[PDB]
Amino acid sequence: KVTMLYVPCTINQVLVKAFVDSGAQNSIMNKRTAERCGLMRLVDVRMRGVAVGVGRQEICGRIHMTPVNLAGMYIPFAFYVIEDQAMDLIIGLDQLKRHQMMIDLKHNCLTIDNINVPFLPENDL
Amino acid sequence: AKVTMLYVPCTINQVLVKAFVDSGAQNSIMNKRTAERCGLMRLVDVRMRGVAVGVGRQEICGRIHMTPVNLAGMYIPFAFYVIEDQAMDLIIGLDQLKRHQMMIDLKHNCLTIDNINVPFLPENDLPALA
Repeated sequence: KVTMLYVPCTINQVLVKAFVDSGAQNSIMNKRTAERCGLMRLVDVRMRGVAVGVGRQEICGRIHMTPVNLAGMYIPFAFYVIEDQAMDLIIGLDQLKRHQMMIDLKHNCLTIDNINVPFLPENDL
Repeated sequence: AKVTMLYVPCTINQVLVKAFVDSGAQNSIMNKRTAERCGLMRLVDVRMRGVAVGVGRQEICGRIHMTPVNLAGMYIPFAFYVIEDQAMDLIIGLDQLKRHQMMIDLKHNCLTIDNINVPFLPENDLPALA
């Protein structure tokens, strides 16, 4: 078995191990990490309360923009916040395309422009 | 906006198939219909039927330990599970993305393996290739 794709980044200087998933239409951060980072009233509540997706999972709202630090590179980031999502942050196919990112597995990093951000080892779950 | 999801075309035993490129999927998986369509049932080892390794309720028809897949004009050895009713013909997971040291280049919209880039299929190509 292989280690899934995780990358380290600070969000308002709060380190998050983001899970990079090219099979996700949307980028998403759970409420617990949204609480830890400090972004709980930047939310644009347009999908809360009666979330029309018929699940248990409630959508807190939508952070339109907050800066993310990938090894010194600062990027405008956008994503959804959900209450009972088990992972800190999802880097969706949206952000992966918008910032024209490259999932490199021969060199094993997420390459953005000239900034290579290695993937985390197995000892880091 | 909702972005196009990532698919590449390829062939297994002369037969044309489109493959979903999922960096969050730990396993490569092919539906029963496709392997039947590609003549791969005889290769399906049925010793591991009824197991589940994933998140979901996963119940496989078996595992294909090696089949040649012509991706990027190169013959590339794949291994994947076979599961009867899966919406998607073929999923390229993180096992094979890593096994063949692939590159998912969303700047120039292509899948790079060796010196060859397969461009991701355009949105209007997805729901017509079988």
